Amino acid sequence: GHQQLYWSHPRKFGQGSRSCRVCSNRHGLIRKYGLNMCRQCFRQYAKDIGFIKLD
Amino acid sequence: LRITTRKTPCGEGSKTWDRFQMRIHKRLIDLHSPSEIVKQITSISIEPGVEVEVTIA
Amino acid sequence: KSYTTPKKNKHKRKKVKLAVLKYYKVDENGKISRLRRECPSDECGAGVFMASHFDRHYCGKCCLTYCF
Amino acid sequence: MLMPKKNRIAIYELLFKEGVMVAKKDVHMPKHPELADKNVPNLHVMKAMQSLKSRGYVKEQFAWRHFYWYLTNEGIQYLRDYLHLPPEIVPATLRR
Amino acid sequence: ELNEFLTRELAEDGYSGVEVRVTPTRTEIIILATRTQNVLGEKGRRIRELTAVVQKRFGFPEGSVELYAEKVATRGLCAIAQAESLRYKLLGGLAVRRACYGVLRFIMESGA
RNA sequence: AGGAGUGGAGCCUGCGGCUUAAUUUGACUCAACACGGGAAACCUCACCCGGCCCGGACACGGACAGGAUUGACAGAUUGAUAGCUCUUUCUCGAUUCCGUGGGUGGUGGUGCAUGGCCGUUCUUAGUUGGUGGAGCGAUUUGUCUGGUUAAUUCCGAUAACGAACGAGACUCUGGCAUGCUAACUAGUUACGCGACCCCGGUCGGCGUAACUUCUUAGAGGGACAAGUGGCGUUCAGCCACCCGAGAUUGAGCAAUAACAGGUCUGUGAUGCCCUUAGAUGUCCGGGGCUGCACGCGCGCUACACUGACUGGCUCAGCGUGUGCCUACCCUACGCCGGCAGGCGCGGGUAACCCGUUGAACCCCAUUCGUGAUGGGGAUCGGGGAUUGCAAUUAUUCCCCAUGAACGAGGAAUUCCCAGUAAGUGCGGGUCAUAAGCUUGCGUUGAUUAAGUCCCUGCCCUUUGUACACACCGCCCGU
RNA sequence: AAAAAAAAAAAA
Ligand SMILES: [Zn+2]
Repeated sequence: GHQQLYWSHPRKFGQGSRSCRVCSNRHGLIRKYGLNMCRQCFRQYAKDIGFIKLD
Repeated sequence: LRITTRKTPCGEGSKTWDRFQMRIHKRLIDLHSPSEIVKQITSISIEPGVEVEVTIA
Repeated sequence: KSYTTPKKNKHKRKKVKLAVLKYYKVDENGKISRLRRECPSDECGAGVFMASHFDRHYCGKCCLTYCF
Repeated sequence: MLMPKKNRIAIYELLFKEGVMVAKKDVHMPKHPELADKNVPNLHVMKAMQSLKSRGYVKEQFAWRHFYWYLTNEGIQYLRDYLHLPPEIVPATLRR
Repeated sequence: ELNEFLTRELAEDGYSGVEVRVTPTRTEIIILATRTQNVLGEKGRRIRELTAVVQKRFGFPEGSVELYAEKVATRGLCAIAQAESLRYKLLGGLAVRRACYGVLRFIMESGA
């Protein structure tokens, strides 16, 4: 069955359980404070979050 | 909330970083008053800057 | 395209004719006489028949095998 | 495109009540979150609305991970023709 | 997400910015746009269906959001609105030099 | 002048080369080589071998409910209970099958088409108008002979005055106000009770009258070369000293102009090329990115007695902590086991619970005795636990055996002026299992110097030019 | 028996 063989690798764990919420790429993720979103889009939209240049 | 990320989107160049923080200040006042004054305080002075939460023990 | 490895063709279901006229038996009387046993389950309807194999009759969407 | 009939007319009647829906881009998701009352997919849903895009009844915006669809008045009269309703009930977007 | 949504939506309607306000049962948001007659659409249809989109996508109890419309003062003193103005001018197809001098003269006549 | 070193030995990682069906590719002096947040068991994946599904939206033309096709069963069949085929069609009823255009998709090629982002020139101190003056004009002065500072930072010589950018100026943290405004989610002091010793002593033992003295954090100020003496056009400014908390704490942004610098492998940022059902898309299974005569670069451990081992004493701060998709949170207490670990038992959506975070180093008392040794723990065998569907090409840890090289490393080369280097330990990212990497925190805490242009680079003035695509230039003769 | 051709083509 294709419909039962289509989900044979569970995504309970591993790097495949999450992806970027903007560019949808599975690299450079930020799991800290539940951002779940890649670093380059983090730099692009960091000013809109409220994140500031202070240090 | 300190988050340190890189600078280069690629992997070429000088190894430089960047720093992100906020200042988050917490204030509480305890009051020996009935709930009607609490609802009047909640209804009055509504601004998008600071949120109001009330609890009773 | 045609590569080194030959491609197995898909299941071409041959168009059979007079199949819907092959369910019941035509006689002088108007009564019905089907050659396929009925489906007593609730997954497939009362008008749903079985298959006609050599040894055992098989459901459709029920995917249930009733042996003898 | 071996997709059933009753789920699509359920999508169409929930479209006729309100002409906008949202759907996240996830092929590996067997259940719609808002339409949890009955078993519906998501990939067949977004393929149906991009077929409506190919027909020219809605317009498409994709922001981060969600596809966005907007109902037109020509799409409204297409819904009236397909569902065969008399012109006396209107989707709630036009109402006050 | 809301800022990127409204930036993608009101590309040609002169989007300037939005403000977010939090209030129980009155979670209202106000969009500031240069073209007031085009954000509403036809008798305020467009603002209500954008309200429906953000209501059914973000997720609230219904009736808890009331979007408003307002025209921002000093339209020339907004760098964003001049950027979509320049994009609207150059998408039709003109010379970059004369359009750049026109927008520079508009900024200098705006009081900057 | 020094300190720590690297390069030497073993070990981890990357690159080249070789090998491989595949060992995927970018990145080759600063300005690539523990880089892509790239610690790859499966997804990652872009690489190889293998098999299905369409995710061909669709416009037209052949077919239409009488059937256009998916979903499967004794059994050959890989790899699977993918019917993918083959025995058999009821089952889905117009959702469609086929030919052409068209469309979609691509971690496919092109960063030398690019946008955007970042690095480098350079964080050096360097640019530019207005007016006036000189020159027929291009142009020049303002921007400078000189003195000073980290600084085109100032003084001053002076057809130059008046201004801007960069630096400074600005922001954040620390240094302290026994002042001010306030703390039962932080405590202090008095009083009462309780426990022990001999009349007083200790209690982070218990409870309730004031308070900010610790901590916490708001408003303010202090520091400005303020004063004295010396040097100096007695100017700018520098040095020594006194009172005073501090007489140079550190970080962010960082001007004009420019690189054929890197990123189409961050993006549904994107032009062109190639391909698209028998797929350079997608799904699933296995293997491979790790592979080994060899060469290079980041790092870890030691080459011992200023040390190793065994017990006791005693000291912190950044932090983090139960999830939309999601299910992976931090733990005290009480038993079992040497141990890693196993089972119950509460707290915390957080100054309350972990936690007074009883950290390491160091200190005290033995053992060791210059011997590749009780240093060093590479290599190797067996057993036992947890995570996960799966640990072989050891995931990780624990226990016992195994004890190699290594006696302070040639040429060469890197980083560094005060809580600094260095020796330690603790957090965050990586994370189902998880640090030899990186970013921070904290303990202890130095030697040397207040300079130079010798080396190595950068910048400026003058000078010469037959150069202006500008020495990678122009140009002579056989 | 190997080459590279340097020119970007107003100032609405
Ligand atoms: Zn049946």
